[PDB]
Amino acid sequence: RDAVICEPVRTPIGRYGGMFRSLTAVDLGVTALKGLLERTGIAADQVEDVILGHCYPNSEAPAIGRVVALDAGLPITVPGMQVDRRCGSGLQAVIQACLQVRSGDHDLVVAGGAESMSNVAFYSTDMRWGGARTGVQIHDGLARGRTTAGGKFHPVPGGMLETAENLRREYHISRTEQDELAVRSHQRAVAAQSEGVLAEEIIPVPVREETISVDEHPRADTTVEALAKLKPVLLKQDPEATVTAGNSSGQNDAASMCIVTTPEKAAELGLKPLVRLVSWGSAGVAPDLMGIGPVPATEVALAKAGLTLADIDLIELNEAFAAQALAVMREWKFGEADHERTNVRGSGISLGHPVGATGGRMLATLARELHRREARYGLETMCIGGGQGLAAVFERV
Amino acid sequence: RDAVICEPVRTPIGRYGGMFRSLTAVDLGVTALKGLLERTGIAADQVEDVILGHCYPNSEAPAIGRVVALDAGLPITVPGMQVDRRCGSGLQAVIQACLQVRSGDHDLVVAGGAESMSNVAFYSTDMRWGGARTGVQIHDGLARGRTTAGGKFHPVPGGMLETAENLRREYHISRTEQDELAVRSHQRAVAAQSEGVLAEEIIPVPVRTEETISVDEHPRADTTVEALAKLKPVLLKQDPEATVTAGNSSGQNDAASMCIVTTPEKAAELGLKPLVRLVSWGSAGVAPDLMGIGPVPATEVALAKAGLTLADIDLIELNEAFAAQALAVMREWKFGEADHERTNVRGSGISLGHPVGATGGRMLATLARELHRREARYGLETMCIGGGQGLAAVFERV
Amino acid sequence: MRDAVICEPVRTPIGRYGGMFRSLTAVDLGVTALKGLLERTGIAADQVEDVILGHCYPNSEAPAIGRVVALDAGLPITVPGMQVDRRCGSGLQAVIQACLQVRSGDHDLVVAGGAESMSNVAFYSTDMRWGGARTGVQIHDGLARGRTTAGGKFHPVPGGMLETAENLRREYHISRTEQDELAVRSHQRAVAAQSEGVLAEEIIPVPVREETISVDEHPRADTTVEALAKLKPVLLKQDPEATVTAGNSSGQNDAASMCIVTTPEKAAELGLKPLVRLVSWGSAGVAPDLMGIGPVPATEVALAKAGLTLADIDLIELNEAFAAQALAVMREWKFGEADHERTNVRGSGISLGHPVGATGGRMLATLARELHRREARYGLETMCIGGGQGLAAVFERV
Amino acid sequence: MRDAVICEPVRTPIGRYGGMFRSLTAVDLGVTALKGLLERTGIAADQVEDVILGHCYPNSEAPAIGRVVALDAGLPITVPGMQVDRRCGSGLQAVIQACLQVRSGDHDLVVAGGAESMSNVAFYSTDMRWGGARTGVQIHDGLARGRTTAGGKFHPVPGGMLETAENLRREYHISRTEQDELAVRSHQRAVAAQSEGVLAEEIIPVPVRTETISVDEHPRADTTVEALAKLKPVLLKQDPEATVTAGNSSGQNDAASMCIVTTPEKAAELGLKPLVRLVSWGSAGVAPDLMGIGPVPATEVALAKAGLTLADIDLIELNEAFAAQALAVMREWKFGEADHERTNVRGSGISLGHPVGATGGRMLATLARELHRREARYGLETMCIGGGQGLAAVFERV
Ligand SMILES: CC(C)(COP(=O)(O)OP(=O)(O)OC[C@H]1O[C@@H](n2cnc3c(N)ncnc32)[C@H](O)[C@@H]1OP(=O)(O)O)[C@@H](O)C(=O)NCCC(=O)NCCS
Ligand SMILES: CC(C)(COP(=O)(O)OP(=O)(O)OC[C@H]1O[C@@H](n2cnc3c(N)ncnc32)[C@H](O)[C@@H]1OP(=O)(O)O)[C@@H](O)C(=O)NCCC(=O)NCCS
Repeated sequence: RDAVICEPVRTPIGRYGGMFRSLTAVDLGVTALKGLLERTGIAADQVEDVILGHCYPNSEAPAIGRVVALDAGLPITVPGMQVDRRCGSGLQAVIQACLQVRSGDHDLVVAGGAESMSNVAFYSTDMRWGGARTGVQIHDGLARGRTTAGGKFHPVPGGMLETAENLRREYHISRTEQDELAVRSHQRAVAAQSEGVLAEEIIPVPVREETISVDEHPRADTTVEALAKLKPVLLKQDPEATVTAGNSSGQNDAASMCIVTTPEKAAELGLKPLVRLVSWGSAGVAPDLMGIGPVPATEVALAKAGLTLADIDLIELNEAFAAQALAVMREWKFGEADHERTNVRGSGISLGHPVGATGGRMLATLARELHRREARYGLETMCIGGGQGLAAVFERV
Repeated sequence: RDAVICEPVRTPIGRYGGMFRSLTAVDLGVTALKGLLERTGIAADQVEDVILGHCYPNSEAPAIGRVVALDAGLPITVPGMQVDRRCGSGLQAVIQACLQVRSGDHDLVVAGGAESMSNVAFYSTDMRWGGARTGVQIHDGLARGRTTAGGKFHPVPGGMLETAENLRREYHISRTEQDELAVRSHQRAVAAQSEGVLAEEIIPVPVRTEETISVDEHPRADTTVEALAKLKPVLLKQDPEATVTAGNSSGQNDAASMCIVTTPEKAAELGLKPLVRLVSWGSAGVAPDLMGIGPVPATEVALAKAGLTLADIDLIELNEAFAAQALAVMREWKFGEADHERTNVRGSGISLGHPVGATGGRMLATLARELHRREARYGLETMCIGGGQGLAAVFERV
Repeated sequence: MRDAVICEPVRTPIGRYGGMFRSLTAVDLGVTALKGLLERTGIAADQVEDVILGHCYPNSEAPAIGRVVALDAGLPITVPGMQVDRRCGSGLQAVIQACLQVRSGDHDLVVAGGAESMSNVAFYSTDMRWGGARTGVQIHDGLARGRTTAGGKFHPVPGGMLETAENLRREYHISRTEQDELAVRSHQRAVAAQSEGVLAEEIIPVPVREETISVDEHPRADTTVEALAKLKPVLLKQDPEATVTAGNSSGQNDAASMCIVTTPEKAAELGLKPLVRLVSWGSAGVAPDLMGIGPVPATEVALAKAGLTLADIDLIELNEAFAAQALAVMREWKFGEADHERTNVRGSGISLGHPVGATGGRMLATLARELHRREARYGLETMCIGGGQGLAAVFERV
Repeated sequence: MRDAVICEPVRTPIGRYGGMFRSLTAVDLGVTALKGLLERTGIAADQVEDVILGHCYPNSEAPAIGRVVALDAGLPITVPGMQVDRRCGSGLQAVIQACLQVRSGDHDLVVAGGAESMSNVAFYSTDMRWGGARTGVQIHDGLARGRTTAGGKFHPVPGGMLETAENLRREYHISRTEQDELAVRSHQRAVAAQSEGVLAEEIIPVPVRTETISVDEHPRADTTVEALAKLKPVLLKQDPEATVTAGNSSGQNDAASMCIVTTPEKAAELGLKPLVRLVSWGSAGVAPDLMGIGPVPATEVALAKAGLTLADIDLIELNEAFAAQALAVMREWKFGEADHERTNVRGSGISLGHPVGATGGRMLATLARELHRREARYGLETMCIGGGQGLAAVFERV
């Protein structure tokens, strides 16, 4: 049977240390989930699982989907869990939810994600048995995880930015090419804001009191010349570095939720199914070239769906970094026109990259922009730390 | 198409701060995975995904399945990921493996779990912005996580054990019977050791001294009801009628479980020996203060979908999180004495240990291998889940 | 048996907690005050026989910090130095120590001083060397933690210093209005002293990267009784009648203090101009939860030693650890509204701040300088001390 | 003015770092030693007027530690106390301070001592107060970190005090054997003193949980040049010609020392037996990288003040932080093999350990008591000081 996506929503995306620095991952997740049940008006015991992507879990919220479920007031009968495939986690939680709906096990599930990167822990694996001999280390959960993701034989000291410079260097991507993508990314998001199509995805959030409904990172005044004045983060290590804060996705706080269900049950509950899952694909690449993950994964998803990238009307590619994104679009042999059907309400550079919540944000816009365009096929894909890719093909209902 | 389970193996299980204490969660999973491929002889490019249950992740190993894959020397073409549903995470990882294999998306994946409770980090949410005004609290991941799993509206200061006491209380469960179970638990494990059946199950783990360890660290031959009665209930100081001790509780432990999830065709094509196939599974939400009873609704869901009853099930694995917890489920299953002879035949949580993430894969290793050994048909694996859940799968022999 | 006289007592400005000197260390600040003291006086660095520094939150960044400040300020390697701790009374303790060492003949000229960077005081743990497996791990704020442990296992004070302030508030029936009035008056005197130009006489301007700072950051031109009334007591939750706030407490701050201690003969030999001499000093112990009354017996000891009474005393620096604390002390002294006219005349801990190690030398700089402008005779410096102590000293104008 | 005599100088046994007193804090040790001293002297607790303790790794578990040891030992709340640090000379410094303020007529009886738990020195961070997102967060071992900071930023020494020992080995052309011979001799005197029952008057035995300990952990009767010859010089990777090993180095250790400082009259009135009086003392600064030669200029200062020469000293205590270091001092002292028999007759830093803050009162224990046992006249106590200082006292038999 088919699994359709209904009402994919998200909180606004906050900056790192910004408007949402007060709220936990659970706080953001609860808000998106209650917001979701509010719009759909569906009984809480219609929900058979809350599966969330969450890339920096800690014991503040074990098996977070169940915690977000209980903290949103859902009955104790609603199960929940946590998944982590880095950047892809949110799509992973949607694909899993589709698998257990299409298989007949479940009729309705919540698939989503929650990340508060402002509150990702520092931690130590040296404090339990003694730091006498070894010394004690305390790691920044964000930084550390970005050098360790490829395992001990595959380290990347400079993390995700080092990988983005790897691609820049491999693919001869100019610094101007990267700042150009960055500015245009901001335009789309600012345009989408003013057009009012973002109120359709966004579950506003109350903070200690004010209620925020706009995203924190997109800037109206962003320009190419302005971006030119920024320092490439790894410029010391690399005279030919290009990747800066301006052409990189930021760190951010958000949550994302959607209903995954069947057409019959959606009809029964008065829901409006936007898209259905067609195919998906997962790929592994070299950790130091992670950014090219979207190419082998997209291949597999398209192949499964018997389509070509030519058959795809709309694309969500996350853009962890301009350089990375440009490397994927180069493989895809893209023209200027293709740019007009890719990330048309923004991307990670302009909207931010609240990692576990990013998969569900691309889904919100992809699903929604498809119905308003009355287009047919949609592709969602993302590079993944440690060297993976993930792509799903969605079809409008 | 079916999803079948091949060569499910595990490490030995070390105690907390014990023999595998210098070994990380990745170390243990790499050993287990490397052992799986060595026995099965499959080319490493045949693996399409490594899905691991892993309950105290940190940035020493993000999306851990991927890291285990790489550190085992698997092609960088092999994806992997990490799942958390507390105790039920090793089976969760299996079920997910079955779903994406039965769906036709994949022909072969690895499902397992990995836990080093010995090396679970200490963490703080106060260092990023500074403790100038608030101070800096550092939490024990193990200790903190027993409080939080039910959220802010369903508080449990004493965690899973406090809920194990609640079951003793609501179910009228005596310490004697609790300790009688633990005793039974050790000599089924200790039996199963001398009978040499753990041999098929276990990937011997080499440690620098260099020795190879191949026997589980917690089982004890000299366990008796009398010796256990001497044990102080952990929550005695708050509770007069308290019964739950270290002796009828599962410990904190270090291990990894690995398993091949594929189709009957692919396994024939690779010379594999499928043991069980997935018949059904179920998940259930219960009260966070009474988590222990989670297997009961979950099992009925799994049984319902299968078209079976608990009579149809010949072999049972229940993780014995606590004796009281386990007895309460068996009391709900209206269990008798002969029912015990089909339940937990190589030991369980109290004797073998409970390395949370790897537990669903130990139970699977036993269920599948013992079903085959006895030429029994149906097996049931089920487990209570911190926070108040239950998961259960029904497996059928091939 | 010679006299001990004090020459050119100076200090840095006093920065706010997390304020204008946050990127500077206890040593940086001490190096500035010392270089300024040598630069004004012109004393040859190899005339300095010891650099004795009161310093309340030492760590291994700067061991025996008087030595480190001496070295980092460019003094020869022949100049010895050390660190002393008696909490708030450390800066005075270091002067009293210098006086003893000079009156005896062992030395002729030393530097006595203090240095605190509360902005940069460490967080620490005594659980991580051998592990928190069995105990758990704490990370302690050296500020907050030191304030509850100061009185030992038999006299713990969970609410720290603020708690002791409240205790003095209750015992002496001290109103919020009163404490807020003292504080307002404290800022007034500081802000005026500043406007009148007298504070620049004490101050060594500090280079901070790039500018030069020469003005105390903590005082406020705009303090009112009405503004103060708005503030919520730190301990209001614990105690409905709590009165101690941010506004009527001393601040946590960054500064350093230094002065020459030498003999009359020696000052004369180098053509230095002594400001005051040590008449007497006393120290005393009180209940740790009543430390704040420490100055009362310490003063009585110092007076009796000196054959004086508080009526012989033209000027008083009594550190305002807390308005509730300063008011209690004066109550034991039975103070007039007129008596405030001779007490803390350019401000104190509440308005200028309380860089704990350095505060003793701040009070001395004021006291000694202001004894000359009024052409008074006797001055008293005294301080309550966490853990329940007091220190007092009588200085006489030369 | 009046004289100052040292009564009943005692210590705890000295424990190895991570050794027998690992479980005890510096306060635990300071209390043990202070109670010992109080019970042995029968003095009334309210007769102590100040507890001045050398303490070289203070943290907020025990602020102004003299007062915490005072209160936790059961002294009245009326007894003041403090902490001093001049690194390795810290415990002598406390004696000298106590002396100054008895001779001044200020106090009639104070306690001077030192206390170190190097087993439990804290881990600390300057990176947790204002946040670590842009810098990261580091946490330092207080011991390891102190190895490089004592000399400030203009006189770096990467390998700390050990490197310093190598520098004195290099410049004085001191052989590995000569070094190791001293170590052996250090150990024989230690063990010999145990057998002769002479230590039983220095030592206050220390109860530890699950028994009473009375004997130092580090001496070993079996020490030989041969055994020592096998050890690898700590810094051989950098220096092909290194000599300094764990065997001819002084160690990291745990102990407290206490003694009484009073007048001759007060002693008599209280039944005390005055052992010695402090003739004079001297301090000095030397180049940080030539740290261990500190005792050479400080001894000459102290001897000069006393009107004595090094010939006039019957007993020398020299803390031997390293063999190479001690020997360089002895060389400058023009020692002959006969001079070795009046120097450190019960062991030294190498055989008993170097519990930094308590070393001073250990040397003082042995020096006072061996001057009475030998019917001699003048003792010299001197030690080098990390950071590049020297400190010495000359005492006289009463
Ligand atoms: C983007 C990132 C590099 C930023 O790091 P950062 O140093 O915190 O950067 P900031 O946002 O503080 O920006 C630095 C400055 O650039 C400024 N800036 C941004 N756009 C600008 C423009 N057009 N002109 C001028 N300045 C600009 C910011 O305002 C900021 O200004 P300030 O320093 O004056 O306040 C980092 O957040 C990041 O990308 N990491 C997460 C993503 C990642 O590593 N990988 C995950 C994907 S796999
Ligand atoms: C009292 C104490 C807890 C203050 O906490 P803090 O929040 O870090 O200090 P702050 O400077 O931020 O003051 C807090 C608030 O009170 C306000 N405030 C302080 N003094 C004020 C005054 N005279 N008038 C009006 N408002 C004032 C501040 O503006 C601030 O408000 P804000 O948050 O809106 O900016 C801390 O300074 C303390 O412990 N002091 C005692 C130090 C001590 O024990 N010394 C040893 C003596 S034994």
